[PDB]
Amino acid sequence: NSQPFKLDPKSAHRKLKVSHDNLTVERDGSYGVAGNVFIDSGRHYWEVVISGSTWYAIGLAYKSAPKHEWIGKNSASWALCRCNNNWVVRHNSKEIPIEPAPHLRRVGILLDYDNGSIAFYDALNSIHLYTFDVAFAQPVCPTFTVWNKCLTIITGLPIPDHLD
Repeated sequence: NSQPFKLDPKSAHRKLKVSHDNLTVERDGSYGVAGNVFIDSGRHYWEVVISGSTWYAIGLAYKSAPKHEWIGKNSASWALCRCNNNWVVRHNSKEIPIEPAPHLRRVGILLDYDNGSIAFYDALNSIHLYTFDVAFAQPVCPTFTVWNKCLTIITGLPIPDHLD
């Protein structure tokens, strides 16, 4: 098992609604919420289910990233971003295009903190999307930004064999 965590409803933008169980975040502009964990070792896998949201960003941030600055427009933030029909990854304000299978519904995030990688997957189809190589300077927390509809996180997952 990798690090189990929930959304921290205290980290959540006033324009977001975090659910009772702290696993879904909905919109009622960097509308964001963090995982309630800082990771500074090991390998960790979690997924996000996307219920038809056309504007969102899923990723990781140093503590030094200010609240709701989590869409990869600084040096402390890495994010997979849907921008309507356009999917990019963003770190340090660099927008790097990716080409997912249409109707990307379930996204895998594999953080290898020790070896210094953030890998994004189409978890449903077992397609690698992009890997960030990082020499992590600080602990990182998962981050979720959503502009419409909702996201659901699944955490504490084994590192799957159905990916590579």
